[PDB]
Amino acid sequence: MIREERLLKVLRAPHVSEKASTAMEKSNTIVLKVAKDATKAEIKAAVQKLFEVEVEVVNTLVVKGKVKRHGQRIGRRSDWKKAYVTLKEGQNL
Amino acid sequence: AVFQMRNVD
Amino acid sequence: AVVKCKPTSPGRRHVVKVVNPELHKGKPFAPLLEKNSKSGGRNNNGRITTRHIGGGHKQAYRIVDFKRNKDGIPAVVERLEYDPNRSANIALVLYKDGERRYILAPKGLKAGDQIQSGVDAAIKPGNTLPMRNIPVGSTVHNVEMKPGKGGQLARSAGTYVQIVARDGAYVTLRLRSGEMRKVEADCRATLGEVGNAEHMLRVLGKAGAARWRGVRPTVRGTAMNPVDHPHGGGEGRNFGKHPVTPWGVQTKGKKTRSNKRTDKFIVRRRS
Amino acid sequence: MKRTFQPSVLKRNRSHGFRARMATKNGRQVLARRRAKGRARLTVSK
RNA sequence: GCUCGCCGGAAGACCAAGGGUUCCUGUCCAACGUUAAUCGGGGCAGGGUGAGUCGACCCCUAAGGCGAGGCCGAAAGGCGUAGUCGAUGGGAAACAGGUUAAUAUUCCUGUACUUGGUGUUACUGCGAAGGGGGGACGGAGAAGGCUAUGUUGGCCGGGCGACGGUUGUCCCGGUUUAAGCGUGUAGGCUGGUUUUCCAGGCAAAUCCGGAAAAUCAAGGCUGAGGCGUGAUGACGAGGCACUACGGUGCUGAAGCAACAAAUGCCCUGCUUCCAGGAAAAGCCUCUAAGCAUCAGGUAACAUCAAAUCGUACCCCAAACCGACACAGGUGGUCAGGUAGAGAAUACCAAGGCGCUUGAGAGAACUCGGGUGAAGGAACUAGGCAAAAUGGUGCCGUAACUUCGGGAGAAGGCACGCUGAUAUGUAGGUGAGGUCCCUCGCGGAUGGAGCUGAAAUCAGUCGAAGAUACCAGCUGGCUGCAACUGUUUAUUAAAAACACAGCACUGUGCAAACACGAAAGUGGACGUAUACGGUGUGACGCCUGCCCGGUGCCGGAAGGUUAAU
RNA sequence: AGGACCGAACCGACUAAUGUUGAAAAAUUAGCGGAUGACUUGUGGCUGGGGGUGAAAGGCCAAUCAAACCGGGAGAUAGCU
Repeated sequence: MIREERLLKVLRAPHVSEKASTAMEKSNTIVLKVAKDATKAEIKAAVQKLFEVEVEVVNTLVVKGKVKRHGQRIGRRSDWKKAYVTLKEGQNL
Repeated sequence: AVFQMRNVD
Repeated sequence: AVVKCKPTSPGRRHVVKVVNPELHKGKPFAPLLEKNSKSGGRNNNGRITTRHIGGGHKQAYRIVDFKRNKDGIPAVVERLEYDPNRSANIALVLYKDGERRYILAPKGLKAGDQIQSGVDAAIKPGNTLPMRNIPVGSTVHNVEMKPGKGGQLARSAGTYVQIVARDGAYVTLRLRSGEMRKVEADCRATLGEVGNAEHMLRVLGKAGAARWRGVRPTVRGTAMNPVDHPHGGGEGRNFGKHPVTPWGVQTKGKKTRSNKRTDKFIVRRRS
Repeated sequence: MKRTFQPSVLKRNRSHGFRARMATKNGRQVLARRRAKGRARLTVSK
């Protein structure tokens, strides 16, 4: 479990979006990108400690990187894992 | 399509 | 009691069913059932080692008590049952200990009969006892070729094997083929004969009748081609060539037998 | 008319996958030739 | 935006396969689009795929693959045991409403459910890789009982008609609600309980099985659907209200009955027939090696966990497969109204489209069609192609025959609408009332209401009433093949092939034969009433003669003769 | 009851027209045969080149089959153009 050092890398970067703001102002579910692996529990604990707020339930999904191309040469982007961390009544920032 | 057939004259 | 079919539509007119009313309709005694997947006539190599075999209805194998090892214990028939694998009907006898095993059915067999295997057993049909106890000339079937091996002989319906001689440790046997063959007296054998003598009467009656039997259509070699079969060509049927197997072995008038090791047991060739 | 090509990834990986190449020495020789030739794709998958 | 036109058993909708951001939005028009293009499945950028209970992963196994040792083979390698992998199979559990520009059984709202870990309490013999049970299965057929769904009536809301009528027996719309839980009906299957004994189920057994008794007659299992609950709600036509004119909040009436009814369910049933119809685990039980005040087992409550991966879009196509935005190909599932036997077909609902060049002119000729006076095959290799026949009920029907056929032979009549019989009949469905009940989802009695053909008589309209679509041309002689099928994918569907049957021949099982240098399999877990090969080709009448040549079998003296 | 009858789906491809640098490297249109079975089809395996398979056309084995395709011997040979 913790093993803080493993948990610290889970929260590489928040993923802001117009839908996520609606998710926060209504569903109170913060949205952010996570590690390519990890699990529903570590993502929860990462909010339980560093974000110092209680989690109601965690959700996960993986967005495939759209393929790009230039001339005969082609270039795929990179896959990344969006996460939906629902917050309780104790939500702050 | 080219076909085949024969030329038996 | 065969009943010829009425001529309602073609493929039905020539059919002759062989109904057997005394057979017990219903689901088979389940635990002794076991899988018998179709081979298709192919071997491990996947080559068709034997032609004209494939398709047909699925069949489930049933163990049969050839050895009849349970000597002394009285047995009683419960019910007759059909066997897809064999021309002979099978029967489910009940041993007094409650154990049940399938056995080939003698013509004299009926429900409730008290058949009993054993060296001391009385000479009545349906018993399976060693030939050393068997009187000369009695009808016999399910004869073991080896002591306790089972009983490969006379498994087919309507078959019977008379014992014309008993000189030495060996007892001579008269096969249904008419070929004579010595067999050791120690081997077990069933008295009487199997009752499915009507089995020859069936005539299928349609082109599709062989399809569920796993039989496949036969193509004559004269209709083929020289590259595929030695027979063929000639522009308009014809023939000319001496008849042969596709692999070239001479058909009609050539003994393929070559065992030598078992020649001692062969008192006489079949007639 | 039905085309000869009737794609199915499951048959594809089983018939022409890396594991099929490793199934026998003759298949390993294929990979050895593809490596000696130099190739972006030693096999095919995803 | 207002209309027209097409499909509507799809050209609608969904899943899988496969594709891999084509999905949504903003913006752009070089190239891509067989045209212009502000548009697009095109360029660029951003956004989008939310799972304990959908599926995969997972447990189990089929045909098979691989394969510790082993067997075999110049080497490579081949075969194969114990094993392991292998779904197109089986194996625990989420349904309705709402929301987004795109995702919803995933989020939210409401009500739930399964399997384990842990804790408390109660009772108690618990325990396999083993035994048994269960899982666990065919074709066809017959109905019956029901639901999805539809029609009508009632109820509620709305409407008095652009032109003669329309406050009435009028018109329009709605009348929708699941899983779960309780109840265990229409039915289907089986006689239950208890005692004793046993050569069986590799060990054991309280279980299965077998054998003796006793006792009692309903004991149990399975099971749709209905009725309650879930639901004081939710949804809801239509209004009140702000309004980026693209919508958002609030409020919100009735929400029943009767009939019809499936290809869906009871049904893995029942009946019946040979062609006799997978495999293992989960599951229910049995003990052994063992623990035996424990651990465990069962039950009520509480708590925790249910991970990983797929989730957007296309799905009979513009995106899959066809080099194309190609008249081709692509499995399953959902099955509205009227007419009709019907999933045929016509017109329509929901819904999706008018198929990515148009505007004209109204020549030949060509393609797709309509009609044609007189003749009716005179055309032509040939009735090729068109034309024609076409439905239901009934009358009636030859030669010939293997007595099933031929046969729907052929050839005719009747067919619309309306009234009466009967203001809707025969039937079907079935409420109230009455009575019987070991009293339930009962039975009898009773007949309202609803639904509803078919027939007779009379009257009536058209040239035509199976009026459209849909929908056999028929007879006679004869060749060939018995027939049903199969065949040259892409010029030959046949007299060719197959065929049941008949005959010959090989084969005694470690069979002949066949694959394979071998090993090992197939034949066959079959046993001469079986199997292989060859020929012939249903059935009826039959099937003559020739062994010189050729082939083969049988015979063993002699002639001849290899290696040695 | 049926390798039974008529007839959609489904399967098959007998006739004729159109098409013949087609919309399509074999289709469309109007008819046709089978349609409870020797049926059809989804999914996944098995038989590998003098071999496979074949209700037998020497057909089919990835649009090619009286001997597939790929690479190699190989710049084979060619008294021929």
